[PDB]
Amino acid sequence: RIAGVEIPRNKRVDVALTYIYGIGKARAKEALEKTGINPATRVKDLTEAEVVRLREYVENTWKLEGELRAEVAANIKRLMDIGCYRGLRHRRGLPVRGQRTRTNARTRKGPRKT
Amino acid sequence: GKGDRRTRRGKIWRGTYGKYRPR
Amino acid sequence: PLDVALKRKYYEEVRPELIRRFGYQNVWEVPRLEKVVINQGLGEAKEDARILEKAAQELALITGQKPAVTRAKKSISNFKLRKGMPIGLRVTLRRDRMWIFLEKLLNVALPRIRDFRGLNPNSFDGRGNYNLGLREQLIFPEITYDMVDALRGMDIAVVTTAETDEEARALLELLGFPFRK
Amino acid sequence: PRSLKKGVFVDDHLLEKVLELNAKGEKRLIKTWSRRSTIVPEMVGHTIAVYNGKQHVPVYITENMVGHKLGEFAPTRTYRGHG
Amino acid sequence: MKEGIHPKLVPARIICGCGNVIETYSTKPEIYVEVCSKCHPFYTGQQRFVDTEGRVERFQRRYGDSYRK
RNA sequence: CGCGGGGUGGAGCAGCCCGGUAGCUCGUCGGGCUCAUAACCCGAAGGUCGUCGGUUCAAAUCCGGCCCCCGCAACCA
RNA sequence: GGCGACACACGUGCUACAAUGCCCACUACAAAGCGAUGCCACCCGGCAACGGGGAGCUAAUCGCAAAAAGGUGGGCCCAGUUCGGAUUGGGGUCUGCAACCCGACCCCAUGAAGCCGGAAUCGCUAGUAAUCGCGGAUCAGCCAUGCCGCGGUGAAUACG
RNA sequence: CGCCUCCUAAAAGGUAACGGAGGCGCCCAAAGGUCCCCUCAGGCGGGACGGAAAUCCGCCGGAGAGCGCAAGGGUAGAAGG
Ligand SMILES: [Zn+2]
Repeated sequence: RIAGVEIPRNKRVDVALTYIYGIGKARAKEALEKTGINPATRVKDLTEAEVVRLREYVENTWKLEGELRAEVAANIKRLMDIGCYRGLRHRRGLPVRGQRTRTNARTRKGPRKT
Repeated sequence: GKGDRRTRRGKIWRGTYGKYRPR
Repeated sequence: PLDVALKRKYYEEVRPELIRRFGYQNVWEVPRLEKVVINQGLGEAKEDARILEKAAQELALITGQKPAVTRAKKSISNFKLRKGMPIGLRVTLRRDRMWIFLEKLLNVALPRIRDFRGLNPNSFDGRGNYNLGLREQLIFPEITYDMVDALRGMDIAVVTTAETDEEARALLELLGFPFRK
Repeated sequence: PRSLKKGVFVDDHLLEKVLELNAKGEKRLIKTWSRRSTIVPEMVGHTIAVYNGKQHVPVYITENMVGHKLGEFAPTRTYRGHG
Repeated sequence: MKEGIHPKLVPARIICGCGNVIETYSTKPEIYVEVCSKCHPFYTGQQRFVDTEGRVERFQRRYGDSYRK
C-alpha cells in the first residue's frame, strides 16, 4: 500500500497516515493539505491516483518506516559509542532525560524485581 | 488526557500555549 | 516455449557480455541458470495446522507450480517434530517458470523488499550457486495483503552452470541482481 | 537547549587554552572545571581531563563529540549495581 | 507437469507506482505494484528520497564560529 | 558386599512401573492486618530428582557403573 | 560535583484504562488575587513556545485573563482506539554567567503500561462528595500533579 | 536353569568353568510378494524464523548409514528408502 504498511480501509485518511511509523496526527492533517485530499474519506473510499499522489508525496517528504528507525538507532548507537551520559543512560536501560531513577522508572525498566 | 501536551486539553491542564492552544 | 523478456535479456546481452568479459571458448562454457529452488522450512505446520496447504497454494500463485512437500528425515526432541512429518514445502522452478519467476523477482519482488539495500554479494555456494532467504511471502504481486494471513518467509537456491562464484555473481550482476554491497 | 540566538556558550579560559595548543601544537592535556562548557569543533583531537567534582577525567575530544557539553563525558556519579 | 495441479499461467500486466507496465506470466492477468525497478531507491541512484545528509554528524556546526578567539 | 530399597527445589516427601509435561506441605520473598511481633490474608518466586556413562528423536522418569544411606544375611561347626 | 543515584520496598498525589467519552471550531458564564525595572494591552513576525514593536497601567479604572466543565456544530464507533501520553530521537524558545548531570516550555516523530485494580484500605452527612477551571507564596526559571485560597456545576445516603 | 549373539575356542566344525559381554519369551496385514523408481551417513560452504542439529542448494563420501529390537555375519551392482 503505502511506504511500508497499510492503512485500514474502514478508517479515515487522517488516522490512516498515523499508522505509519514516523507519521503522527500532525503530518496526517498535513499531507491532506499538500495533496488536497479529503480527510473524511475512508481508505476504502480512496482513489488510486489520489493514493499514488499521496504515496508519491509523503513517501519522499519524509522517511517513515525503516529509514526513520535507523536514524534513531543510529543516534542511539552512536551515543553508546561516544560514551556520553545520554548514551551512558541508554546502555543501562535507564531514563535518559534525567528522570528519577529511585522510583517510577518502570516505563524504562519494565517489570519490578525485588 | 489532561497530561497530553498535544491536546488543547493538556495545555489547559498544563497551563501553556502553543500550536494546539493559541491565545 | 513461451516468451519471457528476462531470458531474452540473457541471450541478447548477457551471453555476449559474459563472452567479452571472459572469452569463453564455447558458449557452453558460459554460465546459465540450472534451476531456481524454493523452500519453506515451516517448522510449524508439522505439529499444528498440518494441512497448511494454503501455504502451498501461495507457492502455486507465486510460481504457477504447486510445490512438493518435504517431511522430516528424522524425529527430534528439541525440534518438536517426529520423523516423517511435513515441515517445509518446496518447489523447483525450471526453464520457463524459472525465467518468469526470476523476472517477477527482480522487477517487483526485490524493490518491494522493506529497506532493501540490495542483495548479499556474499551469499554464494562457492560453486557459483547463489542462495538467499525471505522473511515474508507477501512480496510477490500474486499475493495480496488481503489474502495473506501469516508471514511465511522462504529460501531461494538459484543454481548456476558456472563453477566459481566469480562467474556466478558476474552473471546475476549482468542479470541485474541488486547486490547491497 | 541554549538559545542559539544567544551565543553558543563556552568558558573564556577554556577556549583560549584550546586555541593556545591550537597555536603551539597539540599537546599538554588540560585539566578543567568547565563541565558546563560546550565542546567546540576546534577542540577535536585535544585531550582534556574534565573535573567530575572529585577528579579530572581525561576525555579525548573527537569530532564525534563536538556538539555537546563537556560534563556529559565526565560522569559525576559511580554506580555498579547492587549485591 | 502433472496436468491438473499447477495453477495455469497467463500473460500478466505489471503496473508500478510509476505506472510501469511489465509484461510477464502469472496467475493474475492485470496486476498493480506500489514499486518497480524503475522507482526503487536502490535503483534510482539511491536518490536519498527524504534525506541526502548521509550521516549529518558531526558538524554541521552551523550557528558556530560565534566564539571571540 | 552377599541380597533388597532409596538418595526430587532450603527441609520433608510426590511424579518413576508408563521417558514428550516434575507436584504437595513446610519454608523464603513482597505486600496486607497490628502500636509492633506472632498468628492470619493476598501475592510472588523458586527444583544437573545422588554421580558417571549408555538407550532414546527425547531419560528424574530405561539400562549399566560408582558413591552414600538404609534394611536383611553373613550359616553347620 | 551531591542532595536528582537505583535492584528494590512503602506513603502521599496526578493522568488514564474511555462513548455520562475523546478531538476539533464557535458562544457563554466566576470568584478570589497579583503586577514600576512588573502586568504588559494592541500590532507584526514566527506552526508554536517565543521574539521585535508597543499603549495603558502607580490599580474597581491597565493588564495578567481564557475561566474551564457547560451550550452549539462536526468527526470519531468501542478501537489498546481520534483512549492512553510514558519513553525516546530530532529541531527550537526562554531565564539564567552557565539548563550535561540538573529547568521549563514549543514543534515533529516515537505512542509504553494500562480494559477499573487481590489481600486489604481512605474521605465525605451539603453546596458536602465528585468533577471543572482561576489566583497567590517562594521564585530569574522551575522540576508545582505540591501548598494556600477562589469560584462553576453539583450528588447519593444515614434504617439504626 | 530354556533359546540368540560374540570371545573364551588353540585359522575345519564341536569344545568346560558359579569364565568375559549382551539379548529373547516379540513384532510387521505391512516391516509380506512382485514390478518400477531412488541411494546413505557424514563434512564443508550458502541459505528468514532456524539454532549444533528442521526443510533447501551445491560441493566432497563404497558405505563409516540404514537394514523393527542384542551381537555378529551380510548388504548400495540392496537385504537400504
Ligand atoms: Zn516504479
